[PDB]
Amino acid sequence: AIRKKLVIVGDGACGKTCLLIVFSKDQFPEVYVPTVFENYVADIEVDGKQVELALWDTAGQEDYDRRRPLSYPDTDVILMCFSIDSPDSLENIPEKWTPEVKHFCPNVPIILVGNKKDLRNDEHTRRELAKMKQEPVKPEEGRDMANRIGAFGYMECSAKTKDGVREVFEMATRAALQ
Ligand SMILES: Nc1nc2c(ncn2[C@@H]2O[C@H](COP(=O)(O)OP(=O)(O)O)[C@@H](O)[C@H]2O)c(=O)[nH]1
Ligand SMILES: [Mg+2]
Repeated sequence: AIRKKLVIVGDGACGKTCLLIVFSKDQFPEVYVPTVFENYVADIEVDGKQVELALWDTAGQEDYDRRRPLSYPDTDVILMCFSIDSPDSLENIPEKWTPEVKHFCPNVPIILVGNKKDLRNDEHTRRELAKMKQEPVKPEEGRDMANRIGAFGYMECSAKTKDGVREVFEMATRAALQ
């Protein structure tokens, strides 16, 4: 199999760890891990090729001991995430995550991922965002942001329902093979 390294980044609580666990284990977790600390390697076949895809989760800003610069070397593809219930997490894509990823991984393909797609139609989410004069992120906003940052693709998924989860990793694997 071809060896590729995937790193997942994005705002705290936008669903990165759960996306890795639901893809790797096919089960939404019941306990809390900030950062997957076991070794996840996925076997993925795309367009006839066997790929071993190492899944690197990341730490937020306060976990200095596992700071992201330690994890960026030799990355083959980036999953850059925001949550559909958080327009703030989307605004951090161009302001925070793209400058950081381009600093450490300037030539690596990016898949822009909108997580928690199940909350787009959730009334708690709708009413909480509406009290801020906000609304859940629309697909066209994700697509526009993909163009802005030069992402290889824009994908939406829900770790909670599994909708779109395998497809995110198949797209990331096809980008890593280029
Ligand atoms: N509704 C919903 N909640 C999710 C989803 N994925 C994760 N969460 C929840 O969002 C919170 C943060 O998830 P986590 O994966 O730890 O986020 P991280 O900080 O980006 O790693 C937790 O309470 C999860 O249970 C999803 O697809 N849908
Ligand atoms: Mg996490």
